[PDB]
Amino acid sequence: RELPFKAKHAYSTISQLSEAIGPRIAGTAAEKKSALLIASSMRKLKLDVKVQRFNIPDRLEGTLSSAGRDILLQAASGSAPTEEQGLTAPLYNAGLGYQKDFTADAKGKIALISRGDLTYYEKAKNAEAAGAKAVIIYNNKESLVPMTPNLSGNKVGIPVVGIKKEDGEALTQQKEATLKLKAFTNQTSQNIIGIKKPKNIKHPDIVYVTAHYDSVPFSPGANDNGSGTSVMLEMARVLKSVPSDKEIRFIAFGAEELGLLGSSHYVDHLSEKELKRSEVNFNLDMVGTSWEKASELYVNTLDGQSNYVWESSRTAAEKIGFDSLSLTQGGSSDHVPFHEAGIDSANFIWGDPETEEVEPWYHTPEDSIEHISKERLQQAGDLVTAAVYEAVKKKAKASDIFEDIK
Ligand SMILES: [Cl-]
Ligand SMILES: [Zn+2]
Ligand SMILES: [Zn+2]
Repeated sequence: RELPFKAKHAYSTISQLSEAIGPRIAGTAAEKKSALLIASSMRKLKLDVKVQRFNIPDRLEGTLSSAGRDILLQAASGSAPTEEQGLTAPLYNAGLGYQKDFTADAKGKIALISRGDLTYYEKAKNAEAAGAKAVIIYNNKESLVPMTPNLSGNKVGIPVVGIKKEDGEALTQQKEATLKLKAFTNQTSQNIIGIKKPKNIKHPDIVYVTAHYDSVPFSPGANDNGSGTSVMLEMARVLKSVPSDKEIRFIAFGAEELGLLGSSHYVDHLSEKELKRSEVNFNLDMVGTSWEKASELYVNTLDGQSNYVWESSRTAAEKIGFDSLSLTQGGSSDHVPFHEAGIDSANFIWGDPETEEVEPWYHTPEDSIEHISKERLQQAGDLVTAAVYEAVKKKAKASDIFEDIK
């Protein structure tokens, strides 16, 4: 059968999301505007479309200064704001943030910590235990943007922020610093669900095609993950006119970038009946990098072991002629909550054949449509669409859930 996946359509969707809208941070106006775009797209494809709203943590932002210097920061989700006048307090140097590195002198001061070795969380918990009024973590690597001190789901009682490598270096030689952090409450995000259901099958098996549509601050998020969203959407368009006894649910997950908040919410609200019908989840996340070195398509499963998604993909590979496909282990996308629920899932993503890793632009302002390979969208598309055809035709640790936690 003819499966006319058009990568140009996908490419046009990457543009709508990453240029017309731009960065789509979870909970913000641009994420909400993207949801409207995707909902609209789905309906035209003649899917039954619902929008699922869920709450997410408070949003933090603010400012840091010391002596004359204003310093761009990224606040950590789930941490504490300062009062409107702000927090001014001495700068204590904790080095790497081991409990050992905290003299009694740290009590009442802002703990300034270097990146590396410890999880950002253990840095802050160790600081708060030692009497720190707040925590600043600076990058140990070069960067265009302040690092995000991801606290991996944990709630901390003091302010925790991340800043660029150089700024933190200038900080170790200052006496004090002034932090102003305000918490935006009642934040929400949403999943956009579009269902293609067989009109006379009762309690049909459910197949999930998914991709998250939010991105990290300052990133246009063209490949992470406008690409996945885009391929998923085009696949719904091709599969629109193919007969199936399976109930197929195409979903764009929101707020993945805060710790799989969309998919977890979604899976959690599946009924026990629906869980028992759920067959398989194909998740698309980073399937368009033009990074020349990234030519191996990886199929990630939370336990590294084969399952139905893998089985279908391997088969579709042989059918289409595609040698660069590999099973491997990997969490940190929206396939993970499905796995935790018992449902065969896998996340598709490009990677370097040698070292497995992803482009250097990932999570930076350079994650732009300029680094989207139209060819690589086509390969991933043609592969996943075939795999899905094959299907429908007639607890995890913090490190497997979150991204960038140290
Ligand atoms: Cl074309
Ligand atoms: Zn992603
Ligand atoms: Zn990401």
